[PDB]
Amino acid sequence: MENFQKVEKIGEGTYGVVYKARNKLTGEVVALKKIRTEGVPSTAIREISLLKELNHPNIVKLLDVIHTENKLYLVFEFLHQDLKKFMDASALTGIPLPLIKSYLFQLLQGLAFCHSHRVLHRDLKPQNLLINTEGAIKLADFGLARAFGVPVRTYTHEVVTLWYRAPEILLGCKYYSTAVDIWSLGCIFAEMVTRRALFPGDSEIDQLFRIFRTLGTPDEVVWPGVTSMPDYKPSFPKWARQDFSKVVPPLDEDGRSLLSQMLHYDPNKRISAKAALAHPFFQDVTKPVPHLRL
Ligand SMILES: NC(=O)c1cc([N+](=O)[O-])ccc1NCc1ccc(S(N)(=O)=O)cc1
Repeated sequence: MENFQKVEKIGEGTYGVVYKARNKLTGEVVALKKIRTEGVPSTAIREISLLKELNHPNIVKLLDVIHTENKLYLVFEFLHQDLKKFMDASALTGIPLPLIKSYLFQLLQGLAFCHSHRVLHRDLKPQNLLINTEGAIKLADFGLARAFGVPVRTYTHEVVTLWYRAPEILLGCKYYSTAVDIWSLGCIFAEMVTRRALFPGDSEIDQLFRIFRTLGTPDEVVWPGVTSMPDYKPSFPKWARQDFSKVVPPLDEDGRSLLSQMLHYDPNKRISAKAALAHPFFQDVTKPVPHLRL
């Protein structure tokens, strides 16, 4: 629209295409997301509108929600790179542990803030974690999932990544809790450390079984209530749990301890963002400057 100036097509997300754009009057450079199909549910507009007040240094700011011409555009603060691209760029050498720790700590502060305001992300992945030259990392798209359900293909035939999905979602639990975000962040923490996705499933059952093959097939002992979950099948193969020392080497025991608490099967036992911030792993946390080529 005439209020902007499409610089580039940042890409295509699970909701629609995103453009980098400049406000013609303010000169502000922003990310503009064109949301995907009828008359835009009023329920969704109120929900989304509430997110304009969810402001925190580690949350990508939602600047405006435009519902005009019966269309919905979300205007977000712009950051130049995402964690998926940074991890790929850092693949040869790996992201230094101090920076992995800083990013994890900042992401947990972001989740702690959102969760205390009863807002869930539900679809965290490296691509929606944005970084800047100052060493900051921010969570993008918080709250969009609620009042927008779970999609299999973005807006036009594009495979939804299941790699970071918590087991309770995969087993059909309808009532997601803040624990799903801690699970996703744990998967991302492991990926930053090993430089390979932890559970790269290519189907819902492949995702579940990859989790079971690593963490053991869950049972009533470790996860009370699991055998009564909607999609649980007594026929699931029974795999033994592997040791974390083989899962994310050469991460130290502080890191393995924290990761193990972020990947507990029982969402009720899984560590909260607030409690994770107090974990000994963060005793020596700092805020390094990443090497960014833009
Ligand atoms: N708020 C955002 O800034 C931003 C928003 C979305 N989004 O809504 O889907 C995606 C990436 C973003 N930044 C990271 C980003 C920006 C530009 C490139 S590009 N076009 O130079 O490759 C890549 C990644």
